[PDB]
Amino acid sequence: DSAFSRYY
Amino acid sequence: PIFLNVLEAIEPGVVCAGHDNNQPDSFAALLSSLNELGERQLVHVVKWAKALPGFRNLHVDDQMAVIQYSLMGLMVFAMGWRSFTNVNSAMLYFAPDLVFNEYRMHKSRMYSQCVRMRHLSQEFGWLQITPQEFLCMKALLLFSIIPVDGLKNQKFFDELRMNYIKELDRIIACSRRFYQLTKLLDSVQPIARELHQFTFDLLIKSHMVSVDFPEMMAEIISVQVPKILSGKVKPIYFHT
Ligand SMILES: C[C@](O)(CS(=O)(=O)c1ccc(F)cc1)C(=O)Nc1ccc(C#N)c(C(F)(F)F)c1
Repeated sequence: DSAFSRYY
Repeated sequence: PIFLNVLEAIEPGVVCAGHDNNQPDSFAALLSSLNELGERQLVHVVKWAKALPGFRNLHVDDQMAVIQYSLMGLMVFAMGWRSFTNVNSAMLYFAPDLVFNEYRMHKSRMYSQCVRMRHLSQEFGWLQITPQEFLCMKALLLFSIIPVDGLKNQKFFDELRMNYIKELDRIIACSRRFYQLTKLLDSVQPIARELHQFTFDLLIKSHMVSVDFPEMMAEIISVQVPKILSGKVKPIYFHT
């Protein structure tokens, strides 16, 4: 979903 | 010493803004470099975090939030450090290529929060603040902001936080000192709040004043930052 959760 | 062995080892090295110190200081010049530096520093705050003692305890969502929640307050804190160790708190060492003066502090339209942040850096010196004290204070800050709705895995967090403080009891080893350190850790939040306010507002008005937000920072500012400002997500203070 979200860009910060993606990168993590 | 293990816990410090760690924090020393994993401590991210200072990153640059890529800012142009040849071009005149202006609001928009200044604030497109602090959003880029924020994203840069955040990228170092992620790495840093993952490798922390027991941080892979947590539900990946709590791991994630806590970082987005505590990101600003940390950055300030190592600027609290960087300004103090490099320039003796005369100026703000956000980075080597973006050390701040009073003109920049004003051109950036961030003057208040910026005095506040030097005062912090001043209080780094006033108080004999050692580097190990700095690492575990900085470490602590990651676990300094929660939904008052609590976390998905709130029990791991309660206990994890308990230990990082226990580590901070030991760095001192007496209670006189703690009060001050705590007190300082507590002096981060009002600032990180004021900045969060400015950032938010700045995002909101971003299209109008020619200031560039990284495709990622806008998320955090628009989705996670506002939970803090609406009071859904609070700082954990030591005092009052
Ligand atoms: C204006 C802003 O760029 C906003 S941001 O970096 O996108 C940001 C977005 C979301 C956050 F939760 C925190 C910060 C910012 O505060 N930048 C910034 C960059 C570097 C440093 C340092 N060091 C700091 C400060 F924490 F020191 F103020 C602030």
